[PDB]
Amino acid sequence: SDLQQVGGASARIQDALSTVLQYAEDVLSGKVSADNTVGRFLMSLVNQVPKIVPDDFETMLNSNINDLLMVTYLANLTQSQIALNEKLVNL
Amino acid sequence: QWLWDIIDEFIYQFQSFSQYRCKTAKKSEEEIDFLRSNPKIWNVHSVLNVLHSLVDKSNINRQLEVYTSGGDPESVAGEYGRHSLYKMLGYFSLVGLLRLHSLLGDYYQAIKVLENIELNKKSMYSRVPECQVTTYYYVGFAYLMMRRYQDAIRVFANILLYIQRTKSMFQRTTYKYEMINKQNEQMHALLAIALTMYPMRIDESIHLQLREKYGDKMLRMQKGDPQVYEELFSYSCPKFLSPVVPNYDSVHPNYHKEPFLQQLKVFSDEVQQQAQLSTIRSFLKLYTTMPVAKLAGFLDLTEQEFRIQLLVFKHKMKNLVWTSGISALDGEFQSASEVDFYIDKDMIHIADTKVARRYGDFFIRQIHKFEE
Amino acid sequence: GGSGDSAVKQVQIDGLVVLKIIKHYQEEGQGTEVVQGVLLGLVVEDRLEITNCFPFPQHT
Amino acid sequence: LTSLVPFVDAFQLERAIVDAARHCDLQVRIDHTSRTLSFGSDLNYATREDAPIGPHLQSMPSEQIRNQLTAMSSVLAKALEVIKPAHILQEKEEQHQLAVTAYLKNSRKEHQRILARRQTIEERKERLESLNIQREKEELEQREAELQKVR
Amino acid sequence: AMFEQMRANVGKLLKGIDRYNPENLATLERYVETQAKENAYDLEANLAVLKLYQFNPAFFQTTVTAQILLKALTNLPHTDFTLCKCMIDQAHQEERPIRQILYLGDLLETCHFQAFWQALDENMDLLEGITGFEDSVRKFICHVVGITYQHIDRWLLAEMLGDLTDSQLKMWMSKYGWSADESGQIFICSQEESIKPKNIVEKIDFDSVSSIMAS
Amino acid sequence: CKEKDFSPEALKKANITFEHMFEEVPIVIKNSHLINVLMWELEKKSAVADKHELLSLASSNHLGKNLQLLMDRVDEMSQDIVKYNTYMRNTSKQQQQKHQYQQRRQQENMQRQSRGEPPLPEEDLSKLFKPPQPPARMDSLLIAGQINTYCQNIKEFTAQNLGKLFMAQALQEYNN
Repeated sequence: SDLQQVGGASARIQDALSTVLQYAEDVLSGKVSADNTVGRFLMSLVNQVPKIVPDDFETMLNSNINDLLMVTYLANLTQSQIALNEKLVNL
Repeated sequence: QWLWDIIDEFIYQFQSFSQYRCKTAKKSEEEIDFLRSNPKIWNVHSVLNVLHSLVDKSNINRQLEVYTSGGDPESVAGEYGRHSLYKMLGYFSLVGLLRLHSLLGDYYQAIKVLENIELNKKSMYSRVPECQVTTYYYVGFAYLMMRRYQDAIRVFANILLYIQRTKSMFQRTTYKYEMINKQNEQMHALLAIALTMYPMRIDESIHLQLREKYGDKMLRMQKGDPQVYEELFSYSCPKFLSPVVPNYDSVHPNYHKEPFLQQLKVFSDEVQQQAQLSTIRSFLKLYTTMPVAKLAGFLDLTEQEFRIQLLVFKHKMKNLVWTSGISALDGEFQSASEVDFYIDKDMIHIADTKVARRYGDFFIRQIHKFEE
Repeated sequence: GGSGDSAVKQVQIDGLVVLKIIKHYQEEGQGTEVVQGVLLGLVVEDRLEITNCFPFPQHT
Repeated sequence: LTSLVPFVDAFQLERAIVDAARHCDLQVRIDHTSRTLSFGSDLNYATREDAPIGPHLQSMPSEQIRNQLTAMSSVLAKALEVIKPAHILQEKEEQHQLAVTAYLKNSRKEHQRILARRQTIEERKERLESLNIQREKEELEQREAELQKVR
Repeated sequence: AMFEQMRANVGKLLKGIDRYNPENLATLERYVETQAKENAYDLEANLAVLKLYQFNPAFFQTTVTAQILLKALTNLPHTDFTLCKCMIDQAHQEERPIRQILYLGDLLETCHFQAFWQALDENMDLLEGITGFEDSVRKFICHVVGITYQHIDRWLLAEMLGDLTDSQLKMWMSKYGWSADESGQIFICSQEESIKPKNIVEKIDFDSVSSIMAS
Repeated sequence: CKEKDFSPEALKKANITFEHMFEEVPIVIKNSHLINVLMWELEKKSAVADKHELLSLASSNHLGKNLQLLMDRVDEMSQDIVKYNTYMRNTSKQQQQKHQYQQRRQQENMQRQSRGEPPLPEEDLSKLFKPPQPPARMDSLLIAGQINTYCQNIKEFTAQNLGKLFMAQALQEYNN
């Protein structure tokens, strides 16, 4: 959970830099080392996430939501049934 | 004897206890603060709002079964014993709601329900799960009398589930518990058949044993059998106008039968049309867009012979459950196919098993509290 | 604040202790439950400040 | 693939194709009736594509996604523009180069404070709390002679 | 011009104790006839009168009871005719005009409007005393066509309306915003107005479930 | 003490009912000024020799891509759950095969003989009620059984949240 805020923190300076790198060439003559590097640096991210934009990927993902949440659901069920043997033998 | 004197022993104790709470709940916070402070058991003077009311719900129609027309006791019940408890300042605890549950207990026996817009509006006191079970019990019948059963299907599932978390521990119901379990079973079996194929809401409260039994009944009443509706009505016919119990079945008086007929004639005129409504919608909408030959494929199935095939189907389209259309140039009956979803019943029980962990963690640490 | 039952305080492990643990982390014993040492601390305010610890080399 | 793989057999080829995949070496859809063979991306990406968790091919695989990919790609590949081409971290971590240096000026004050304090602790914890381990060894001797009195 | 005048004395009557003993069949029962003359409506005023006929079957009238019944039929599909069945005994359900209008109410709520207007006595004494009953039936005729229908034939709507050909057909075509459609129809609704899926789009189930379980 | 013992000192020790998990203390919370120079190693990587700090950030992006971070743990968990629970239940059944399933027939043998002869022993009355091998609660296996199955729920609560925080982030960061 703390990695998510760290993942949002590295996200923030990326947007804080590269939107100024938009502004760099948009003022006079910036985005020189950022024209075809930061255009590639963002491409190094979007090759990882998001996948290009497939909807069957999201349908796989929403399945993989409903897969691992069902794993989380039965983890919550085995959370109880472990105790239901544990707590009955401690009456 | 052994009943009628004890009826009058109860009612005179009831109409006296109708008076002791009518006087000392309006201006006084003095006997109330006496009742909050010196008795530590909060139960007993909230028992009397349910113990004395439930047997008053018995004993009033016990005399009203004999005193059929020109009858005393419901006027003795509602106007003097119940409405005196109804319109007051609240006993600021679980008494002030249960005085309305005393009133709505006879405002349900009286079939005169419209004030369910009022009974929950002045019920701005905290809806405790002790009263919330009796809330969705009583209030859901007005939705069952609203003929909008797609909203009534969800209310009776709450009170039948009994994972609505009540625990009291001083015989609070009182002396009658599985009657509530069996009536809401029949009220939800009433709602199981009436809308299926759309529920798919018969799964949580009704368990899989009665899902098979009443669901096979749900097939047959929709496949045509009136024996299910005979089971659905006759098991439920006292369950709309029960006192809790009648007096004594006999042959000589004509009296007892006369409100027994009043229980029969009311709720058969409503649901028998719904038994025909369950037959009209019964066929699965196999395909959304029918041609005329497959319109006549379903006009065959709607009603044939012969005359009045289109107009009977017109009557059977217009039952709120067939949103359809004729393409008169194309010859293309364009209708609906409404279908539903199943799998989402794991999002509710994910916290219930987080409770089933915690509820197992609770009492055994309470056992560990008594052996610490 | 950090007491348990009548003799025990909490532990305070600074990072200079931690690095010597991750010299013998899950190596020199990977699928082998190396008891990676005994926590040599000192009893100070509310906390058992570990100062240095030594990895016990079981015959791994 | 029958032609593009010039194996000696075709039936024992396609069986050995499954004899990989039946024993979880890759993802195939071979008993399609018209004899196709798809793979999928990702769509099977748990173990069976890997043979069994470790590949035998070279790193021609594509970007697949598992647990905490999207979080940790937000960690690195979003910071991939943050460390090197930026000045926004360079102004922040040169600040942190000085923000430590304020604590490092305090660290030299702590290089004399631990010199003042924990040197005294170095001698006292060598003696005082070492007696408290020896107190646990002396109280055990105390309970032995006490038990040797009322029997 | 009579509804809101006698509404308050009725509204005080219905929300007190004034409705379990048959002594209030002279403020409410004329107010049922007030519902008749004006095509405005109160239900418990009808329903209390019915309770005073059920609890003591010695006061049971015919006109006001059918004025309860016909103002039940004007406000369909509310449960007023339901609450009509809730009190009237079956021996009281067989008296003119209680029995006939309960038979009219069988043909209205089940949408037998062909069978309604044919088996309706085309002019009957209390149909006109309830003002707008001709309107509110043909409202409730074209009500169920509004929710549960797409496209109708030119005959087929006036067939639902009853004993009409084209003129008052258009008085229930140009009233509810209905055009004509080509060869030969009335644009009741669109073709997309039929399916209307209510529960297909579910399983967005992450955010509520993980948040009660993250800790 | 000592210790947790198997058939004796397990009914006795669990009627006192000592806890099974207790006091996992909070460990590192403060700048204790042993910190000093590793703080000063942080500012340098921070600074212009910053190639080693991004490599630890590079250790994030590949920890999430291809490892069965949930599944291989859960498969070790489902291994540990299907084994250690049933053995406690094989403990719980075998004790109830002895606590009562013996004593349902032990008293049945005892009550049948009219509980003794007056002029003589009471021979078999002394012979009957021989105690079974678990008579009480088996609360040496059961305590660490109560520990390690609770430790399985920690691995569950690990596998629950680590599931969520990606099922958030994938549904999050794909969605643009």
